[PDB]
Amino acid sequence: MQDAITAVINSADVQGKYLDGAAMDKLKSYFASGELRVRAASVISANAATIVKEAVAKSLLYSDVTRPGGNMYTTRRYAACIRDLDYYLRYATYAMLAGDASILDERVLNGLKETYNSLGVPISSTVQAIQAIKEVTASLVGADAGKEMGVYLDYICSGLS
Amino acid sequence: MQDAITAVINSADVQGKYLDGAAMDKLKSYFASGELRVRAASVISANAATIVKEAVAKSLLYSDVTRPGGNMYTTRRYAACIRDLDYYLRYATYAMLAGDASILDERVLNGLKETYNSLGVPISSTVQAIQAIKEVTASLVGADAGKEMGVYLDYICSGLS
Amino acid sequence: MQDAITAVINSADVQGKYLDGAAMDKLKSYFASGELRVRAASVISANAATIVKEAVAKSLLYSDVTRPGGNMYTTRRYAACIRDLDYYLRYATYAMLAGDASILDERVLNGLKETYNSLGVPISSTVQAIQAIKEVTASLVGADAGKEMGVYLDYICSGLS
Amino acid sequence: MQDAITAVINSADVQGKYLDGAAMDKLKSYFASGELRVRAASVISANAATIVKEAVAKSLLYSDVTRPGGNMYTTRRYAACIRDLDYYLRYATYAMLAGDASILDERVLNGLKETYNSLGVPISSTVQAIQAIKEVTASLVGADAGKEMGVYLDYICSGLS
Amino acid sequence: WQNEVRRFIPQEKKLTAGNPMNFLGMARSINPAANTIPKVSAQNINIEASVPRR
Amino acid sequence: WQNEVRRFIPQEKKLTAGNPMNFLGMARSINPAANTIPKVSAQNINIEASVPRR
Amino acid sequence: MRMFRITACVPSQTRIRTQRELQNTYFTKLVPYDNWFREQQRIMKMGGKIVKVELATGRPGTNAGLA
Amino acid sequence: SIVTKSIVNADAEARYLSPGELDRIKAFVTGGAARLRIAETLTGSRETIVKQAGDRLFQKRPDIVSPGGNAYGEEMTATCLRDMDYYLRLVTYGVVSGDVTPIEEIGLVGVREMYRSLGTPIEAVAQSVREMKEVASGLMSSDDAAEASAYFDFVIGKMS
Amino acid sequence: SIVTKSIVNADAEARYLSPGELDRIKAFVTGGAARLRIAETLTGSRETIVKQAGDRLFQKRPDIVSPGGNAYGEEMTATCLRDMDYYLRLVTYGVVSGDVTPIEEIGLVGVREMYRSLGTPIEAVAQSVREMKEVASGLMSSDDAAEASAYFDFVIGKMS
Amino acid sequence: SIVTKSIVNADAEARYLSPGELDRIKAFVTGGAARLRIAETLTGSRETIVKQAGDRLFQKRPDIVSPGGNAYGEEMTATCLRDMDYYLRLVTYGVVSGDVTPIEEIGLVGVREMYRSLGTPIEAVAQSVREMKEVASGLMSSDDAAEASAYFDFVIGKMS
Amino acid sequence: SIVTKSIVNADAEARYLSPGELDRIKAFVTGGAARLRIAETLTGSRETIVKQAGDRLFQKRPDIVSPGGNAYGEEMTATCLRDMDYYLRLVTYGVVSGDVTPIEEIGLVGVREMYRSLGTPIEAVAQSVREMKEVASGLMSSDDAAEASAYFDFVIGKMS
Amino acid sequence: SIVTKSIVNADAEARYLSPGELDRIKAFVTGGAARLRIAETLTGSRETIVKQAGDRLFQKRPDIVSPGGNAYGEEMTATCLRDMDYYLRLVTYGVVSGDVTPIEEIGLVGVREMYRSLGTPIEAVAQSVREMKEVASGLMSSDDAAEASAYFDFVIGKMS
Ligand SMILES: *[C@@H](C)[C@H]1/C(=C/c2[nH]c(/C=C3N=C(/C=C4\NC(=O)C(CC)=C4C)C(C)=C\3CCC(=O)O)c(CCC(=O)O)c2C)NC(=O)[C@@H]1C
Ligand SMILES: *[C@@H](C)[C@H]1/C(=C/c2[nH]c(/C=C3N=C(/C=C4\NC(=O)C(CC)=C4C)C(C)=C\3CCC(=O)O)c(CCC(=O)O)c2C)NC(=O)[C@@H]1C
Ligand SMILES: *[C@H](C)[C@H]1/C(=C/c2[nH]c(/C=C3N=C(/C=C4\NC(=O)C(CC)=C4C)C(C)=C\3CCC(=O)O)c(CCC(=O)O)c2C)NC(=O)[C@@H]1C
Ligand SMILES: *[C@H](C)[C@H]1/C(=C/c2[nH]c(/C=C3N=C(/C=C4\NC(=O)C(CC)=C4C)C(C)=C\3CCC(=O)O)c(CCC(=O)O)c2C)NC(=O)[C@@H]1C
Ligand SMILES: *[C@H](C)[C@H]1/C(=C/c2[nH]c(/C=C3N=C(/C=C4\NC(=O)C(CC)=C4C)C(C)=C\3CCC(=O)O)c(CCC(=O)O)c2C)NC(=O)[C@@H]1C
Ligand SMILES: *[C@H](C)[C@H]1/C(=C/c2[nH]c(/C=C3N=C(/C=C4\NC(=O)C(CC)=C4C)C(C)=C\3CCC(=O)O)c(CCC(=O)O)c2C)NC(=O)[C@@H]1C
Ligand SMILES: *[C@H](C)[C@H]1/C(=C/c2[nH]c(/C=C3N=C(/C=C4\NC(=O)C(CC)=C4C)C(C)=C\3CCC(=O)O)c(CCC(=O)O)c2C)NC(=O)[C@@H]1C
Ligand SMILES: *[C@H](C)[C@H]1/C(=C/c2[nH]c(/C=C3N=C(/C=C4\NC(=O)C(CC)=C4C)C(C)=C\3CCC(=O)O)c(CCC(=O)O)c2C)NC(=O)[C@@H]1C
Ligand SMILES: CC1=C(/C=C/C(C)=C/C=C/C(C)=C/C=C/C=C(C)/C=C/C=C(C)/C=C/C2=C(C)C(=O)CCC2(C)C)C(C)(C)CCC1=O
Ligand SMILES: CC1=C(/C=C/C(C)=C/C=C/C(C)=C/C=C/C=C(C)/C=C/C=C(C)/C=C/C2=C(C)C(=O)CCC2(C)C)C(C)(C)CCC1=O
Repeated sequence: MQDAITAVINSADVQGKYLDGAAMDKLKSYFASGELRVRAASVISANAATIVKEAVAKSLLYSDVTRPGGNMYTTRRYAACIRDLDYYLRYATYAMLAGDASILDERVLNGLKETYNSLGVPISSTVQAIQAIKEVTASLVGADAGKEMGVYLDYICSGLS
Repeated sequence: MQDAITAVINSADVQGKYLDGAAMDKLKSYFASGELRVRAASVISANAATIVKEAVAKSLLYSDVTRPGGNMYTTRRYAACIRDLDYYLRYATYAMLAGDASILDERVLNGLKETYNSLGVPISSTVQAIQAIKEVTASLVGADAGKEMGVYLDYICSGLS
Repeated sequence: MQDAITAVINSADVQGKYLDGAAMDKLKSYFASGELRVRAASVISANAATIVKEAVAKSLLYSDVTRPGGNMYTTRRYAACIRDLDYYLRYATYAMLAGDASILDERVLNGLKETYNSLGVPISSTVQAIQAIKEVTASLVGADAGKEMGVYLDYICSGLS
Repeated sequence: MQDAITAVINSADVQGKYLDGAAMDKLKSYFASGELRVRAASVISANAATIVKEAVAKSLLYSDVTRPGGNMYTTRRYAACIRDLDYYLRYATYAMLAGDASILDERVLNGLKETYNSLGVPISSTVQAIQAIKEVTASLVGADAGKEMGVYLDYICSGLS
Repeated sequence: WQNEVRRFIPQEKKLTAGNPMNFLGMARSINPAANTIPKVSAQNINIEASVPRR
Repeated sequence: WQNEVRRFIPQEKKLTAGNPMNFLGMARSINPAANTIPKVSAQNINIEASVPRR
Repeated sequence: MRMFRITACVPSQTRIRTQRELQNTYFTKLVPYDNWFREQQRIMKMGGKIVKVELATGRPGTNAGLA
Repeated sequence: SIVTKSIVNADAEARYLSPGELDRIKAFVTGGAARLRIAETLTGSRETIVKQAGDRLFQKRPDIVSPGGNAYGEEMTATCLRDMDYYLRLVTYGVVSGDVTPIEEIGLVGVREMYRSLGTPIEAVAQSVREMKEVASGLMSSDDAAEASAYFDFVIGKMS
Repeated sequence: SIVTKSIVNADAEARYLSPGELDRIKAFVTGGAARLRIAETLTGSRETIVKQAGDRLFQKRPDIVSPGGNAYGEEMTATCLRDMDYYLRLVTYGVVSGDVTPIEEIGLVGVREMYRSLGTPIEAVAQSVREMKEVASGLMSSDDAAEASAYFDFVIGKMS
Repeated sequence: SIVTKSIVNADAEARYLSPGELDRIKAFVTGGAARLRIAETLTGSRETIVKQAGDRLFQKRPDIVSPGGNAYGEEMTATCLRDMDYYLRLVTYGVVSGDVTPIEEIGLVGVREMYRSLGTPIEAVAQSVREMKEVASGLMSSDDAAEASAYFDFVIGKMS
Repeated sequence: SIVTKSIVNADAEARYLSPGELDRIKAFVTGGAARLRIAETLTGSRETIVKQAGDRLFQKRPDIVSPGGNAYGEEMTATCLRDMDYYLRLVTYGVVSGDVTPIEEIGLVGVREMYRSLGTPIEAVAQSVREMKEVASGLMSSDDAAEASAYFDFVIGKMS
Repeated sequence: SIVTKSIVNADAEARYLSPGELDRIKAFVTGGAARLRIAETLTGSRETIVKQAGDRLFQKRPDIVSPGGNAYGEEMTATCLRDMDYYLRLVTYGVVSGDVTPIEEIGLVGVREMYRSLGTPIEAVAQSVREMKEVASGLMSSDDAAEASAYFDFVIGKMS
């Protein structure tokens, strides 16, 4: 995977040059953002279970999926969705802390589409749950940390879409 | 897989017949090839690293392929393409000593184009890699043995190309 | 395909928001650049026929590409090469008028890379040819207009990269 | 279109009979003429642009036909005149090789008098250009070939006139 | 007693098919007669009868 | 009446970071100290004690 | 190649077009012989009327020498 | 004629004939004497070639002249023999012309529809023209046999 | 004329010449005095402009006036001066009209076929028209020179 | 290759090879010995043929090497002679194939774009290949020179 | 980098980054100014750092340039300078990133295969990187010397 | 020994030795006299061949004995002579065995790690064993050259 610090390194090394003023400025910008990134990651890790709980409550619970026959039925499947939402949140936090959404398409988005197609998972329902998680985290971590988390979660959703 | 001897055997056996005169004469032809093929195999096995070394040194080495941006860059991909050339040389030697290309398209051509496209490997650059391998082998195996080396390596390129 | 103005309008429409201060500042920037873009367009349509001449002369003449065996030998190949350079020049001028890379994504770079790969034409030599036409157009269109032309040409190279 | 062969074949078949003596004699005459036909065709094809070039130079250039007011003024009208002369020469060659003017009025004489009269083309100037083609072709091919081309050119001028 | 100095610049490249090298010397044998510098005024040509009136 | 006689050779491709051409003069700047030809023949060495034994 | 020339007036019976249409309403065109039957049938189907037609190219009644 | 095909193919490219077409015309005008000799030989004995071919077809396809047959009856057999003579004349036309354009333009375009209207087993007609080819080859020189049989056989294949 | 181009473009979509074009025709008719003045400026000094235009062209490309070239003889160079005068008049027509449609309708459609039938190196024609443009820019008063540069440059582009 | 566009023409019509095309292939294969002889005679005499053709081209039209010309450079003359070699190889390939397929499909399609990009006059190279034809007919047997000059006429006219 | 390393380590256990990882990233991002300045310092002396690095290496192991060595002439010594600049750039990448993994991604995976297929003594390469470390620490502050020496030392260890 | 290899393969397949294996050991046992002759010749002339091949290796690669190389110092060149003696004895062992198992497991498996620990340029040892090959071929008969060269080629390829 790639982050904001090694993204500049790869970008400079593809042409083989050293780190010039532009690369230096990009690194300083990432280091400036690192404060908010670390604070947001710590806060999200502290409240991951509650965040996924609230996102499930306002986006999936008491609907057709949770009713019998639905894909939320068969409590093993409900735990599978809880685990999937936890995975999405944790990998979004990874991408936000890294500063680049390359881990998302390398450890999350890789093969997810046909995974859900074979399992018959509601892709739009999962997308809606992801925006619910985005809204919940944005209301708990602030405006800018929520900004970055929403950016990476929306990248995940667009990969899903 | 199958070679010329196995080719005549299964060609006779599919019709459920013994060795007719046609199979008799192609077996005579393959036996006449005989010591030449095995001597070429031994000479190839002697300086086995040398063919790939000077093949890299002639075409791929010292170019935009091996420079930054090119797929040759970094030590990992350099060693990876060296391993690829080693596969190609060993399997060309196997096909030569067998006299048939069934080993190549049963062990190389199956999915190799698509597996390079997945890694985005330059098909053309590999093409002149095996090309340079052709004369590097011909300079050590002679003309006729070098000619058949060229034929089999051209088959490898065509399957890859 | 959308220009800078239509790109801003579509971006505002995506959020369902009016043109805020960033919208007007970007619009005024494009309006200021319109004078330079129009004059550069006139200058480049002035010499679109001749400019590609020295663009290819200092890039793809008397080299391995033009000779037999090269992918630019034969009148069809040379004609298609000069026509491809003409297409790149014309469409980059189109983008410079529009001031957006949207046209290149769908009308130039869309399907061009694998088209060249199937054709077997040297993509790297095309990259150097587009760089050469970059300096050639910068010579006639000026520095600032030259930079605007060069950014689009480098975008074409990166897409073809 | 009827040539020296298909004309005889149709004349025989309309009466529903085989090749009689007169058809024998006329087919023999055409067969004898065929050698000179092919030779003159090669002669005309060798210098196909030439005869029209000196014909226009000697009968059309530097006159009121091409001066302001003449129908051959302007590049579009000049190119149209040149294309018409090339068409006339090519169809004269075709009628030469066929031995009959049936194609001559089947392809190039289809309403051309009406077309030129509607467009206001000078019939006298067209006939003069046709004659200028005539002596150039006669000089380039020979005496009898020149005469047999002149008969078809006279067919052209009569159809136009 | 020496080492073939490893060349990464492809020096000593034979003139292959496509190179006009193989004609340069023979062009030297041809030695084309370049026409002299024309001395045309292009300033005193009264263009009213110098243009043909055919 | 200056004329541009364009030569045979293709325009020399611009040097890149990967190519050691930009280091080539640096090598001549280095001028590394080579080594004389070692004058040993190995015939007068006898492998019973000339080999280390410690 | 034994072509017909046809003048015909085919009107529009389903849509009211706001662009100029004399070019495709009343027209004289050269139709090949092998395509004349199909063109006539199609023009008849669309309500068009074949105002006039004549063998512009070729000679009628020729058994051979048609191409 | 072959020349008509040459100008047709050239005008399709809007250009003078290629060296191949001019070579074709030269060879055809040179060999026109032999081609006309072959045509005269076929024409002179035509009532014999058509006759023997019709008889041979009658042995090979007795159903044609069997009761209930399309050619059953003296008049229907005469009509079939007239068809045979027509197609022999068309083959002579093709031989003199140098190509198979007159053959198609006269007796090969829409022949299936015509014989469907007449209800004829066109395969038997192809067998009949094969018999005509054999009879013509029997009474004609071996070298001329190839040229005559080429056109006879094109007729057979298009009508087969 | 810009009016004719606007009419044709509006007819392409069956519109009523939307105000975004009507203001342009209004500005053209208002400012036509400057274009007319440029017209007299180019008309009066046409002889000199074409003359040193040919001088510069020959200095950069003496092939045409050379004995091997197309313009040799002092009558063919007369023809080049005549053609340059024609294209100068065409550029005047374009500048007075307001657009490039008269230029295409007069001396740009089929020009390649015109100069291929004459052996003219049309690239040399483009160079000569460029030098005419430079001479006009020297004679024209800056912004008027820039305005006429549109027509001269369009002739350059279509000529090559 | 005669057979290649013969088969292409047959496939375009969805039909087998006609008797005329078959006979043309017959004559081509039977007379291929002369074509191979001409291939050898052109390959062997390449240097003298190109030398005399280029010299007579230069002496007829010095403007190609005159000041400001596209071949003023000493290297430009050798590049032109390389073009001469290329077209000579194309003519050899075409005479070998018995057909003008390889000439058009190697060095004719888009040559006008070639020369507009590089500025070389088309008429000049047409005259050069005319000189090639003249010298080749000088060095070649009369009957063989007939076909060689026919193919040279094809290339000169089509490229003219 | 260090962030990538922490993310990978957390992903291995399928958990969020621990407070130790978080405040390590905290300290790294806070102190990144010094790391970027040291990377700038190493970049600036690149030409000289390579220069005396290679000089000291050759004086220490002349066999690599001596008769029989991998880099005999100025050409192969230039190639050594090229690789030398490669690994200087790698050390700079490590310093800016703060973690050795990009070096592993670039110039440490399969390096033994590289320098066995090339015949280069990898021990000499290690000595050259050690000369990197010595001279670079000579031309920078002691604490900054240790900060860069971490990555130079890691490259040295991966060498041997 | 090939007998051990055949037994190992048969035991892996859990089958008695196939006719191919039986013929293999039969040919080996019948031809053991030649292998013993090769072993005796190598043992008798070992001291001269090793010295000559070491001299030729020095002539190819003088840097190995230059002041700073692994072989520099008479101790460190006598150790090369002893290593070449060891490899020659291993080749002699393999010649009398019929397979390369003793070569593989006495000096081949793990040779790279040993020569990395000692710093020896393994490619130099490959050149040295090559020189041993030419020396043995020179001193030994033509027909046995193939047999000895097979083992030398195997050792070179594996240890290269
Ligand atoms: C009171 C007796 C206890 C209690 C129950 C309780 N449950 C919910 C909500 C849900 N219960 C389920 C359970 C299942 N779904 C299944 O598919 C299966 C069988 C395969 C089970 C057992 C689910 C999925 C939900 C939420 C979704 C939905 O209701 O459709 C609630 C309400 C929770 C809320 O916040 O809305 C309650 C009260 N809770 C207790 O404390 C008692 C022990
Ligand atoms: C001399 C009297 C004629 C002439 C020659 C001329 N040619 C060039 C340059 C080129 N010509 C070619 C030609 C071909 N490429 C092909 O693939 C084929 C065969 C299939 C041909 C015939 C090419 C590729 C070039 C460019 C590179 C090269 O030289 O090989 C020049 C140079 C012109 C310039 O400005 O570069 C010249 C002078 N020019 C004439 O005017 C005469 C007709
Ligand atoms: C110099 C003191 C030592 C030495 C080095 C040496 N290297 C080469 C050639 C190459 N080195 C590389 C290495 C890399 N390329 C990459 O992209 C990467 C990561 C960025 C690495 C590590 C390559 C690819 C080459 C091949 C040529 C090329 O760069 O394209 C040589 C020359 C080899 C030859 O024979 O040409 C040398 C001398 N060798 C020593 O003995 C010194 C200890
Ligand atoms: C070398 C000739 C060219 C080149 C290639 C290149 N290959 C890879 C990576 C792989 N190549 C293979 C090869 C094979 N897989 C098969 O099944 C067969 C038949 C046995 C072959 C030959 C494989 C397996 C890999 C991936 C696994 C691995 O690394 O061992 C790379 C690296 C791709 C990357 O970094 O993702 C490259 C560069 N590159 C050149 O420049 C040569 C022209
Ligand atoms: C010139 C810099 C290089 C080069 C060119 C070259 N291209 C082709 C063929 C094609 N090029 C294109 C590309 C486009 N067509 C479009 O309409 C557009 C949209 C913007 C693009 C970019 C296509 C589609 C083709 C294939 C069809 C064609 O024949 O044109 C060729 C010939 C390929 C062949 O097999 O004949 C060539 C030679 N070649 C080089 O070596 C230069 C680096
Ligand atoms: C001169 C720098 C270049 C050149 C030109 C050239 N042209 C001619 C002859 C004619 N050109 C035309 C046609 C036009 N000229 C125009 O300006 C326009 C206005 C739209 C048109 C249509 C005509 C009519 C002629 C004369 C023929 C005729 O009377 O119909 C020549 C002389 C040709 C001749 O054979 O006399 C020349 C030299 N040629 C070059 O080489 C220069 C690059
Ligand atoms: C030149 C020798 C004389 C001349 C010619 C001239 N012709 C036109 C216009 C047309 N000419 C034709 C004729 C044909 N078109 C064909 O396709 C063929 C058969 C293959 C022929 C014979 C046609 C159809 C037109 C009108 C359509 C078109 O543009 O092609 C013009 C232009 C008239 C105008 O008003 O534009 C001219 C000048 N004029 C002379 O004075 C010469 C004697
Ligand atoms: C109305 C007051 C009078 C009338 C009109 C009428 N016209 C049609 C049909 C057509 N009218 C035209 C005319 C034009 N089309 C154009 O593009 C232009 C040039 C800009 C003109 C002048 C055409 C072409 C048609 C036929 C095609 C079409 O309509 O698309 C009709 C309909 C006739 C019918 O039965 O289809 C009518 C009624 N009729 C009156 O009685 C009024 C006096
Ligand atoms: C095979 C074949 C066919 C042909 C088949 C054929 C050959 C068919 C032909 C069949 C024939 C020969 C039919 C004739 C029938 C005669 C009748 C009914 C007359 C009766 C007379 C009467 C009642 C008069 C009685 C009387 C009256 C009352 C008087 O007043 C007093 C006296 C008198 C006796 C005159 C087809 C055509 C079908 C197909 C092709 C094909 O191959
Ligand atoms: C090439 C090569 C190498 C080998 C390299 C070599 C050969 C290295 C060897 C280098 C040598 C021979 C160094 C000599 C050092 C002697 C010193 C410092 C003694 C000073 C004495 C003093 C000051 C005494 C003064 C005095 C005092 C004070 C008194 O009291 C009074 C008198 C007295 C004089 C005694 C390597 C091994 C590195 C690698 C492999 C390889 O091949």
